[PDB]
Amino acid sequence: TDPAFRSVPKGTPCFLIWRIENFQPVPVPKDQYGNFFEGDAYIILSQKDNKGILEQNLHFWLGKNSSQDEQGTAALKTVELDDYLGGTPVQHRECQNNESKLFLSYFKNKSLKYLQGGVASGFNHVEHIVRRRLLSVKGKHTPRMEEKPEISWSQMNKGDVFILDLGEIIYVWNGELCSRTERIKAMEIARGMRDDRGTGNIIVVEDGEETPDDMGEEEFEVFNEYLPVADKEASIKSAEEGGADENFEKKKVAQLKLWKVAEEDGNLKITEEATAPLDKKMLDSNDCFIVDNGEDGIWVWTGKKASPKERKESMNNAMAFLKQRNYSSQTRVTKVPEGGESSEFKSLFKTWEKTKLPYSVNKIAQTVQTKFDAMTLHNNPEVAKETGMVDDGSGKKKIYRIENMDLVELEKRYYGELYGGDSYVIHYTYAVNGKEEHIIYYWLGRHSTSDERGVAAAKTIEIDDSLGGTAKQVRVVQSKEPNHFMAMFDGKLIIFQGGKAGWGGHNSTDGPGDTYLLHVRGTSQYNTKAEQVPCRAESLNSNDVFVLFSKGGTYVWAGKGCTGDEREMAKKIASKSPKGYIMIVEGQEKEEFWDLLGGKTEYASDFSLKQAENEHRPSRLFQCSNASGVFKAEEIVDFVQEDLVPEDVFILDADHTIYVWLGNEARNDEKQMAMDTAIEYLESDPSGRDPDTPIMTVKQGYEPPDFVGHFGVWDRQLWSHGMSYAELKKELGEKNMSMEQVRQRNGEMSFSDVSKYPYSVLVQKEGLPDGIDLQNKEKHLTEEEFEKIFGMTYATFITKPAWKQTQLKKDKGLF
Amino acid sequence: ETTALVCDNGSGLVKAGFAGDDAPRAVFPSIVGRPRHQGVMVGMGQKDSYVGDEAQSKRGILTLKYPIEHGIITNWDDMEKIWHHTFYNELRVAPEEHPTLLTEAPLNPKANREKMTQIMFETFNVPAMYVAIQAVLSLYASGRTTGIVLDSGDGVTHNVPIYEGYALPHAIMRLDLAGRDLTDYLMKILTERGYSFVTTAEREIVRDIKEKLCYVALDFENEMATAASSSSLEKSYELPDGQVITIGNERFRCPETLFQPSFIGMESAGIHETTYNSIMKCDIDIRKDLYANNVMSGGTTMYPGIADRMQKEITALAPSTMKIKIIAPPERKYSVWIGGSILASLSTFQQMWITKQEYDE
Amino acid sequence: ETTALVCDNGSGLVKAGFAGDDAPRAVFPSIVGRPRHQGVMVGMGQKDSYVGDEAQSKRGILTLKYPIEHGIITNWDDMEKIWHHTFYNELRVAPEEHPTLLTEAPLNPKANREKMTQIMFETFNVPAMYVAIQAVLSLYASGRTTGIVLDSGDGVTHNVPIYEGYALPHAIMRLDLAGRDLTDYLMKILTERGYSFVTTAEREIVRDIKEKLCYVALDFENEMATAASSSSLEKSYELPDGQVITIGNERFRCPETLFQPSFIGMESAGIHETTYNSIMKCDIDIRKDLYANNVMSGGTTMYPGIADRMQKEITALAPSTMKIKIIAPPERKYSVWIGGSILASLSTFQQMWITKQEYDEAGPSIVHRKCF
Amino acid sequence: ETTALVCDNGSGLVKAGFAGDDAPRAVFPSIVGRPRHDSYVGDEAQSKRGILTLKYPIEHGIITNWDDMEKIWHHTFYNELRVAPEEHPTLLTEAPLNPKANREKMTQIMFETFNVPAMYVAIQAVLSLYASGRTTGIVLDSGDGVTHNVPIYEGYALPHAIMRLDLAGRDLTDYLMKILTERGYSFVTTAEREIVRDIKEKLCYVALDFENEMATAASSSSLEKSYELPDGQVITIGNERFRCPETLFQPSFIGMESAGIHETTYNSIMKCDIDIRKDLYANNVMSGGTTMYPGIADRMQKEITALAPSTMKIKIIAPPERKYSVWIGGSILASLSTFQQMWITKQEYDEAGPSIVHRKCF
Ligand SMILES: Nc1ncnc2c1ncn2[C@@H]1O[C@H](COP(=O)(O)OP(=O)(O)O)[C@@H](O)[C@H]1O
Ligand SMILES: Nc1ncnc2c1ncn2[C@@H]1O[C@H](COP(=O)(O)OP(=O)(O)O)[C@@H](O)[C@H]1O
Ligand SMILES: Nc1ncnc2c1ncn2[C@@H]1O[C@H](COP(=O)(O)OP(=O)(O)O)[C@@H](O)[C@H]1O
Ligand SMILES: [Ca+2]
Ligand SMILES: [Ca+2]
Ligand SMILES: [Ca+2]
Ligand SMILES: [Ca+2]
Ligand SMILES: [Ca+2]
Ligand SMILES: [Ca+2]
Ligand SMILES: [Ca+2]
Ligand SMILES: [Ca+2]
Ligand SMILES: [Cl-]
Ligand SMILES: [Mg+2]
Ligand SMILES: [Mg+2]
Ligand SMILES: [Mg+2]
Repeated sequence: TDPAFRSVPKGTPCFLIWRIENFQPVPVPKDQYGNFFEGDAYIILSQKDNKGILEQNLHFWLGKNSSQDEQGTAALKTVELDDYLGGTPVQHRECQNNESKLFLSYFKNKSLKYLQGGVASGFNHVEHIVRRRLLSVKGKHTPRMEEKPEISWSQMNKGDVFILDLGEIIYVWNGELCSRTERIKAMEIARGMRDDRGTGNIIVVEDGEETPDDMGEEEFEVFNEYLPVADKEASIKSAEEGGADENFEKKKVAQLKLWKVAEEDGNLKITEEATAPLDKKMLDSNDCFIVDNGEDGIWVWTGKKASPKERKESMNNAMAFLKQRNYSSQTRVTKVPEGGESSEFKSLFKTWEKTKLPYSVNKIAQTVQTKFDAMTLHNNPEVAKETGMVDDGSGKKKIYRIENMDLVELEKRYYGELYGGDSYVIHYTYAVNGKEEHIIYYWLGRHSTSDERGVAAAKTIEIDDSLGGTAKQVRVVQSKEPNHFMAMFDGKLIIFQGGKAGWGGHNSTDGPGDTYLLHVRGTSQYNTKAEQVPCRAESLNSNDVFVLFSKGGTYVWAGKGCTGDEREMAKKIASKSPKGYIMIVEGQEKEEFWDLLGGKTEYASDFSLKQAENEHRPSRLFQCSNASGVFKAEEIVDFVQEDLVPEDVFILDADHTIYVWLGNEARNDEKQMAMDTAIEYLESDPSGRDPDTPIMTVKQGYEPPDFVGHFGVWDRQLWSHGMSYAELKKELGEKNMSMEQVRQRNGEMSFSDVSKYPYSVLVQKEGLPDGIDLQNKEKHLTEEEFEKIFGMTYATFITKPAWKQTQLKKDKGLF
Repeated sequence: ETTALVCDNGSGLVKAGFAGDDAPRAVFPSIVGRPRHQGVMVGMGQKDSYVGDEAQSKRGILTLKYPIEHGIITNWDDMEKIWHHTFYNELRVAPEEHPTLLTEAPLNPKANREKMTQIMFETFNVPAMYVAIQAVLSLYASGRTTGIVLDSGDGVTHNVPIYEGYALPHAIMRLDLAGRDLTDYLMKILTERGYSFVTTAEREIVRDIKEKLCYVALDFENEMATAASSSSLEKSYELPDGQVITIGNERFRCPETLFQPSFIGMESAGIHETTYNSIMKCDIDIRKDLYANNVMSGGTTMYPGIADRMQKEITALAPSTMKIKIIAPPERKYSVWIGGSILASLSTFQQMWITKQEYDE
Repeated sequence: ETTALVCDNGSGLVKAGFAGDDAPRAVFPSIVGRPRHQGVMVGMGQKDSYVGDEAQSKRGILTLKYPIEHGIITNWDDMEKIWHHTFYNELRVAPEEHPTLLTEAPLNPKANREKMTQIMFETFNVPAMYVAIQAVLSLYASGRTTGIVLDSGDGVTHNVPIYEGYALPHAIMRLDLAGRDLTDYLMKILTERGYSFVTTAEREIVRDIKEKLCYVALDFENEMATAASSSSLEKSYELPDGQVITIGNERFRCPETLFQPSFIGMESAGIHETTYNSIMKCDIDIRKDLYANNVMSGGTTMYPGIADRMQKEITALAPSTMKIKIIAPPERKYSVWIGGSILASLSTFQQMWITKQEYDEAGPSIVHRKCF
Repeated sequence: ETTALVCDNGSGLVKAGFAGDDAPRAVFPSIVGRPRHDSYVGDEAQSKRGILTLKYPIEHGIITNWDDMEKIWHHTFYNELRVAPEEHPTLLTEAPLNPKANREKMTQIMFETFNVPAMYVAIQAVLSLYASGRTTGIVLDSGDGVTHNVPIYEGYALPHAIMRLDLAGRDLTDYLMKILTERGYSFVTTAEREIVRDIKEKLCYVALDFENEMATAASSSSLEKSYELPDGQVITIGNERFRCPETLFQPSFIGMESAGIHETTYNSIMKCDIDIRKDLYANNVMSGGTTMYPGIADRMQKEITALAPSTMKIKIIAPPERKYSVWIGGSILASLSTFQQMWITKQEYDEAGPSIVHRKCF
């Protein structure tokens, strides 16, 4: 608390006035209350009692000529006093000739008078002054610098280099007989000055070329202001008259000495430490050092961890050197903190740091590889992580199909029927507590063409704009329908394999005919779908039911693993058949049934498919990729064929067989790490199954009927050219499409253990036999053939540096 | 049954054709040729001009200039020659009989849009016309209404985020770096080996080397080390002269300029940073859908491995819990035009057209 | 005998100096520059990074990065370089000898202040330090204890109402639009005239064009009409290489973004609405004092005509019977620093210094218990 | 101190000497002759032109024939300088935009063939700038087979703006033969080329205004000079005095499509960032024997002033010793005591190979 506020009466009446004087409140003499100086700022406290309620008014008065430090100090101190009195006082800002009535009532005796003048401002005025000087650079080996006492041609000669420092303009004047060494050092000195200041332009001028045409008009006008060219011829000294470069350097070198200001054992001693040459390591951070350059300059180097007495006495002793030696007033003494060394200070040291023996705004991700742990896959997933439906699907929906680049509304009798070759737009309208909300689904068929997908997207936006943009647009790809979309069709959806038109028109066969097969499958009680599949025996799956329409009668085939919900939709579909359904059980297959499917061939039937989820562990699919910068593997629940991407490799867990699906466009490192991860997968499985469970690799397009069975429906028209696995086997062959099994385990083999090939083979670029390490083709030579080619044994070759090995390989064409 | 024309005014290639078609009927360079020595030869007068491939054949006697050098039309007198070549020479059709759908670059100034619509109505007398943003058409070609499109062509690369049909202009990024710069960068690093590609006819074969042997490395530092250890990445190319050259790290150093523009002396950021910055200048609610729909467009997005790399780079800048999906349509060299052919075939376009009567106001 | 240092670290400029001086002795841009090329001349004093005016002088071969972007520090390593440049190069003092008064934006996160305190005590070893709110120092500098400060610098724009020396936090408004956003918008709208400013060095050229020729129009739609009606509002600017560019309507369209943030895609309100909303969040009994004491701070408040336009817009939002007064001090570019020079010069301020012995016994959390 | 060597592998002349000297002690042509149906290098190769086939290993600044280059350096060490290379660190120069493989080959030859204790490679244009004490400026290095425009700012290179023009000295003497032949004389003999080259270096100059100086020659004989051939006959050179150097500004005189040295200088500056063009305008440093024509500095100032904005100060620096400014710059650098840490030692080469020249040198 400010001592000037200590004696303020607390809670009792008073009337006090202070005046701001050099950032401090000074009490005004009581007999002078009412006289305010125009150039000062005051603070007035009026604690008055009124019927038992204490009135506390605080005013700070600002004269019309009061300086900023006083107005600020008055405001700041007003707040201090207000807080010191508990904050109850009310603050008032009073300007001269416009004070409030309450402030004027305090001086109702007509005692309010404005006096002229005021106390001085406490602020120091920053001037930003320029030290214009004329420096000389002269020497033979290391040219030294000296500041001339005045700026005239009389201080210059034609055999040296001179610098005219004018602040932000620097003139380097090269004498007609200056040495090349002096020219180079003066430019370093000039560049050093400019860089220490951050701004400035070096203007190089030659002796004799001090003309407006050679320097520029504005550049010469400034030069002639401080060095008129008309006075040059009379006063400019000559080369010999300027002195010998050797003496000037010899004397200034011995002129330099280094003192030490140290406080050891509490004793301050000034000790001469060394002389020229001087090196930066001579300066210790724990003490202060004085760099004596005599009349040219005195520098005080203060270390970071010096002593306060060392800091003081170092400068006082340096300031004493000026008077003892009676140096001119031009000789200055500068304080140099450690880390703020200027170029001039460094120039006094022959050795400082070291030379520079050897940035892009674009930053490339640097992610180091990590080996993926397979145990994390066995740690079970969070299948129900994100779930959310806005209603129950009982709202209003309008369904449109993309026909002839436009929208055709589907009849209400066809709701729930979609064609896999077309795209649809469904406008869902649901209400919650009377507030209508809209969702625009556009469902894109797997074989829908670009024109139909585009119209579906464009007219989705148009309906959204017809509703003011209030609707939420949802993109839905076939086979990957969200839970709310399925609930709109009461969980039952029929996807006919077909389509219409496409970029003009074609054979838009309208209907599935009379002989078609339906694949009925569901992963829950809500996503039970019936999709049209080819009428072939391989299309059957033991986990699902199938509905076979024919002109003779409709048949329902119930696989061993089918659920009750799957059979119910199959019966309801077959209930529309005027012929009547004839349900069949797997195994109880009459021969007339197979004859309508081309005959019995191998179909999707495995232990995992026949069994119910109650006993077998459900199938799991893992997508492996290094496209994220590191090889990772993630599970896909409710996995279907659309979740397979050709750029990656997948792993399927089917209890008795673990498949490794190889995409055609996948990287080789992704394939190899996916197989190594599959081996680590079952080696860590604590479920107690066979440690040598079959682990086969399956190639994209050559998928067996049991691999496709774990997925939903399978479309051979994507990667198998529409051929079934049997039809592929007939055209290509069993050993042409065989599922090779993964096995453990080359690199780091010895020279003798590597397979050997002739030099005529390894030197070729293309058409090389398999199993040749292209990065170490010299190891594929014999011990004898290596010596003949490389002129040395492989043992001495590997001792040579890596740069020489690569060059030898390039010379011999084995790179 | 009035058929509509769709013309993509590209920085290096004009893609024009008829609406309702699977692909553009004509694709020719966006180059106009004017005589070097006026009057010496027949067909080489002051008012004689040549456009397209014929200007490349007569390159030795023509000057050749790019009208739409950086996505924006700058020379309108040479632009009218391109559209004249499109209607009468390439498509072989009368412009006064067909409504025309034209494409503009992202952030095309209003003045350019007004001079385009004036030239079509007065110089060519089209019945109706409409201009469209190239990125929105590419998005429509992918069956999407929302996504952040990366359109990289010949002279310009643009990032355009779109949500539910409409783009967000304040988040559009622009990079003056594309295939023409990559073609020029391949010539430079090829001459560093001593193969000497400097002439224009040599730049034609260099452009072919770029489109056939270049790829985007997943880890640039690892592939640079692989290319210095063995010739496993080197591939050969046969020049028309029968001479065969070999390229090594130049295969992936050239497209790396898309991610490190400092290779050609540019201070700008890579295509991954401009995509990240474009999504980050959008509302946070829609950022989830933008990271899941990075639709690529343009001929310079055809390098193999560019999708994996864009994912690797974006996934490092995005939150770790983000699902990053890059879409690479197989026909993305013409996604702009295909989207235009779809839009111009919508029957609801008859209300979005700008008739000539409305323009005579 | 210990003279105190005052340092206003801004997002664009750093204003430093000595307590008791009437102005900052060191004003330089808070930029760090790194070379875009390779050095070819061996032993010619090249550096790995350039700071402040030197970076600005050699910006042609540099990429300039601001360590403070949008008022938040993003590169604490480059922030140390700025501070090292301030102490050792500009002020040329030993930081272990001088107490340092630093400034911070209102509602600053305590993580930014605790790291600023740690750097001052562990990297520079200052004897003591103190952090002051920037807006509050500007009000004291104008000789006021009550008012609403509009601090618009290079990174952020704040509206800080203050009553009897204490800010009302519940009414402090923040707009993420300032000088750097105005510079980038001028670069954008200068392309429609044919010019191309892309690099970080060229951005500094546009910033100088903004400071020299931009002004706020009293009526924007009227000046847009007078722009096409003649050429009386067109000016010329000489680029460093001697090229002369001419600008017209861009002179007032650039600062218009302060009143229409939709020009750069921001859906926030203009500076005129953010002050009104800030005044309308205080007690009705103090609003009349605020309306009559709008103090402007920062370089972005230096546009010709911004005070007249500010008073015009607020009068349209405020009651018709309300007296509005916009205070525009001539030195408001340095008003924050001036208030610090006064505060650090008071005799009662020695008690407020957070000393090194206090920091070693309490940790960086001691800075919050002294600046509340 | 171990005396270092400096060798400027010029396109037409090799300038070699000892570090610390003020001028190269050996200046011989960069020509090597072979039997046509053996090795002869330098001036001795040109005394046997009728027997040998003369080739330029460094015709346009870049080294093309390495086996012929190993004999240029062999003639430099053992015949001209009469030194043993294994006892002297050798500084070598390279053209601007020299390929990295070209510099690695130079390092391999110096270490494995000549077994030097240490070596270093410097760019020629950088050494010329160093000789004048500058770190900023655009160099016009106009030599025998190539002319370069190399802008440098604060010791940093701007390689994107380096201009190369394959028109230089030997193009000018050949054009002087062509125009001296077409006035009556006959200079076709290879021995007569050495006489034309002397006429070029002694009587040719650059006109401030070409059209005006041509009109003066058409109405007056004041510009005509005389020259004594070695056989005694005195000839008269007229407008050919300034028509020969004019090719540097009008390359169409010899059928070249390129622009003159003034436009290449201006276009080079305009390829640099806008904030560094002002200093380049005021620091046009000239190097090379082809910049030695009287009047070329005054004419370059006029031509650049017309192309540049009027508010810019154009200055052309024409050092008096600019014919050997590359070597002089190298002689100063290799003599600095702060440079002995920059040398590439043989021990370092054995561990890392020739690619180390890209690390220590730059
Ligand atoms: N397969 C390919 N690989 C690499 N680059 C390609 C390929 N196909 C085309 N390009 C490049 O695409 C560029 C132009 O494509 P385009 O998208 O038509 O450009 P714009 O639309 O901007 O005119 C050309 O520079 C060409 O080099
Ligand atoms: N005369 C002027 N007119 C308009 N803007 C200006 C003017 N002078 C400076 N500025 C802008 O003000 C900013 C500097 O303000 P300052 O108060 O230093 O901000 P900071 O708090 O970031 O230090 C710069 O972005 C500059 O562009
Ligand atoms: N005084 C002169 N006037 C004109 N040309 C000259 C003069 N002196 C030398 N030259 C020319 O300069 C060339 C040599 O220059 P130089 O820089 O050594 O070339 P390089 O470095 O390419 O070997 C020769 O072609 C010679 O004709
Ligand atoms: Ca006073
Ligand atoms: Ca109070
Ligand atoms: Ca001297
Ligand atoms: Ca001590
Ligand atoms: Ca269809
Ligand atoms: Ca919507
Ligand atoms: Ca089932
Ligand atoms: Ca992959
Ligand atoms: Cl102020
Ligand atoms: Mg395009
Ligand atoms: Mg500020
Ligand atoms: Mg040379």
